Amino acid sequence: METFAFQAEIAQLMSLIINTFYSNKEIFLRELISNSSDALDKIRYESLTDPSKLDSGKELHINLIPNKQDRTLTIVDTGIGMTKADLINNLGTIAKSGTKAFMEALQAGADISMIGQFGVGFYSAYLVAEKVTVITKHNDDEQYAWESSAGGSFTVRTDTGEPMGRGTKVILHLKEDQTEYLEERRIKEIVKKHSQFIGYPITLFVE
Ligand SMILES: O=C1c2ccccc2C2=C(c3nc4ccncc4[nH]3)CCCN12
Repeated sequence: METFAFQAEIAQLMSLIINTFYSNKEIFLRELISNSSDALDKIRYESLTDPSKLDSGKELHINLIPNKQDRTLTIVDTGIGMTKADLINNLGTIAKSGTKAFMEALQAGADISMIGQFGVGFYSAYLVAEKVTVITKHNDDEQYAWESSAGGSFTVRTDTGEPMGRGTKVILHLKEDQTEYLEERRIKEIVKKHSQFIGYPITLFVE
């Protein structure tokens, strides 16, 4: 396990998301589903030039998996996945520029719900989660686990968990008062409101 320090801008955004009083927390799910949809569009588009890009799995889908025992909500997609370089370097660049633009927009009067317009919607996961684990597999790299409970650091390690084939899993270790996001009726409600036109099958798993 390697440990890395978040740069100042992203660290400030994470504290803002964790600390600001904002009741409309449900938007995290729309953001993660839009991210999944964008990752699936990416592998699908690449597959048009190279069909072998789907040798790692032909199915293009999004699964929403709640687990009341573990208090987790997992968003699984079979999209492009992320390499080690994406996790550590490339997305660090995006977190910095995206946070700076979002922070400026917020000062002007924009809402926390507009986060996805700044390419950092992934960080809305901290509205409901005390810890976020990202398990990912890109065709050109190994399976990795990125993890952060904020506090200024994140970790990256090669993942020894169940082999995924290709894609990303965002595991949300929910805050104690955010367990409504494990309830079937609640997830179904959010998906219908914000994600009804996503061009991939969204399967809401039950327990
Ligand atoms: O989906 C997104 C995403 C979307 C937008 C921005 C960053 C991320 C992002 C990650 C990330 N933020 C970082 C911050 C600093 N240095 C390395 C970093 N890597 C890793 C997990 C997935 N992720």
